[PDB]
Amino acid sequence: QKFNGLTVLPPLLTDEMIAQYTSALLAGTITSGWTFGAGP
Amino acid sequence: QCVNLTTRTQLPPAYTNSFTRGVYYPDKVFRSSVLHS
Amino acid sequence: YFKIYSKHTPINLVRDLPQGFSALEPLVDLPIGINITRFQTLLALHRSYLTPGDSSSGWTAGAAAYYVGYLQPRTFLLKYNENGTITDAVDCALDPLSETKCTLKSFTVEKGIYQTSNFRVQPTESIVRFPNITNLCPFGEVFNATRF
Amino acid sequence: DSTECSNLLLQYGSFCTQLNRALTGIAVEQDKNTQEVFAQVKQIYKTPP
Amino acid sequence: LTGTGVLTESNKKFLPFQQFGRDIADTTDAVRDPQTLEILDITPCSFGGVSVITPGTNTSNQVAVLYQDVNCTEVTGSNVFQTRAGCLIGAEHVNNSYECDIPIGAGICASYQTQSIIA
Amino acid sequence: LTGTGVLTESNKKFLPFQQFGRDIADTTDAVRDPQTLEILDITPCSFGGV
Amino acid sequence: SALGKLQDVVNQNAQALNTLVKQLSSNFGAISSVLNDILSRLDPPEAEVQIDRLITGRLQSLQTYVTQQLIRAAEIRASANLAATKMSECVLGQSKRVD
Amino acid sequence: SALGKLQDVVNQNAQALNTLVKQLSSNFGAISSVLNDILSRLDPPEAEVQIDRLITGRLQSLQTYVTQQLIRAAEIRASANLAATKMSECVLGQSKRVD
Repeated sequence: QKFNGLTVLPPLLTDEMIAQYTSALLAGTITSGWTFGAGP
Repeated sequence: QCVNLTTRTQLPPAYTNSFTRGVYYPDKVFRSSVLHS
Repeated sequence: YFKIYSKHTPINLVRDLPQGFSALEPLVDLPIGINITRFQTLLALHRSYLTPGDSSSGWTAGAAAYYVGYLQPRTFLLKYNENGTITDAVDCALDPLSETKCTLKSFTVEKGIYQTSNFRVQPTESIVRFPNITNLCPFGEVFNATRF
Repeated sequence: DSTECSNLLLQYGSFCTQLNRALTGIAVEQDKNTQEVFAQVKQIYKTPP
Repeated sequence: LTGTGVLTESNKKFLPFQQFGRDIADTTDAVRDPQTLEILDITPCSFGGVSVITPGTNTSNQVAVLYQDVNCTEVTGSNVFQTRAGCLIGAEHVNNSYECDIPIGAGICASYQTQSIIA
Repeated sequence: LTGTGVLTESNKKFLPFQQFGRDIADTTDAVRDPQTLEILDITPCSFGGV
Repeated sequence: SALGKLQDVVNQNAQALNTLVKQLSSNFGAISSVLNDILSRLDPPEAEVQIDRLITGRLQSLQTYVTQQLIRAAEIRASANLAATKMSECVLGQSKRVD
Repeated sequence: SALGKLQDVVNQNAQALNTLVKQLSSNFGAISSVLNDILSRLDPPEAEVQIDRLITGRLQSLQTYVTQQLIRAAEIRASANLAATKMSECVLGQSKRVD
């Protein structure tokens, strides 16, 4: 909300991108287990 | 004395490009390897 | 004070000013103290031929060229050498990139994104709104009365 | 938007530049925070249909 | 009452005695003009911040520029690219997608590859 | 240049018009003699804590 | 509201900004809190001392906000470091650490 | 640039300590930023009013630096605690903690 000198910058990652990160993490921990965070 | 020569030549001014030019020491100050503003 | 800086360089370039950077260093500082607004160079002219009454006949002007730039109040980030000699400079209000160089105070910048300044929209007109008088006070009943 | 104020403000040195540099540093740090939490996966895995 | 900003009609009402408004912080956000007795809106014309993208002067002297938070119908012309973080001037938006090289904001990244600056 | 410190002679270059040296953060570091046109240093005479 | 931890950060930041903007309506000891009015009915000699009174107060009010935002960012960063540790050690693995 | 995390601490400390020095050349509303000058051209009745403005300005510019160093030292201390934990749990042992 811009009044006088006050500015809000956008986050670099949009909420869709963060949701995609969490979906990738959660689809990796289901199909592969703990193995995807330690190698292939 | 005072002879006058500018009879009629009234050519429009011609311009050229002064690339990185006319930079002088704007100080009495010696400065070692520094980038001063 | 009337300040003069000079730098004398042997050039090879065809017609115009060269491209290499070179720093002018002052000659004199005369305490004149007068106002100056206009100037004019002085030339050396040969008298090639003489027609009896002209006084303006054979004034050849040799072969030379001279330039007149003008100084403006600007911020220049300079580069001093080890010996104290200026070697490079950049503008600030030239473009956004010279503004970057000025803001970061270095002659090589590295990849990224840098905030340099701000910007505001400028007002266009001044509109003065004072009581123009609608139901005016009865000054036409006093100053125009047919019977004082 | 008051030049009479701004010229008097320049007498205080680089307080304003310092405040802007402080705020930008914690603005970038917020993107770093989000990057370190969620972007912990190389690829984008999918579940089977 | 001197002041600076934009002017437009107000949809709010006054009561017939009222002279101006102030929603917050001592600043008037409306005026009733002296002669017409017509209410107006006062709102500040925009502003922002200027950023400059460089691929490193080791590689090129080429730049894009963000003007923060302006729907830049009010600012060049080298394929202006309006985005959520401002509008780029100097980079061509592409339909492709790569890893982030220089973060612009709101999912937009800039990079230098063949051939000026891509977003 | 109303300053304090210790003066030793300067072995550097000035221009024929220069007066005094200066270091970054605008601290004078070398000076010229107005009667002998000769250049000296300056560094602060010592301080510290006990 | 079980999301109170997330709501508190937003509330604190909004409150800090609201206080920052409501500090613009304080005179800090000058004849007014609006700058155009000081510049409109005082000559340069007698308005500088009054505009400076606004200058120091508003600068001090801005420093307070910036310092407290740095302190709050130092805490949000600790929370985000703990969140990254939990994502590494509990989503990407099975944790033996109790509780 | 592989040691950027170590270089940023040094650069931040140098930048803060440089801004501390460059605040010694600010008027803060005084006629001159150099202290003997206002001594050398105004009588003690009229000098104290400017020396006091310099005192407040420089003391505030020192308070800001000290507070910022206090904030930055906590960050470095958190990093040092993390480094001590890492040396313990990974040099002196073998950790099951993922990542």
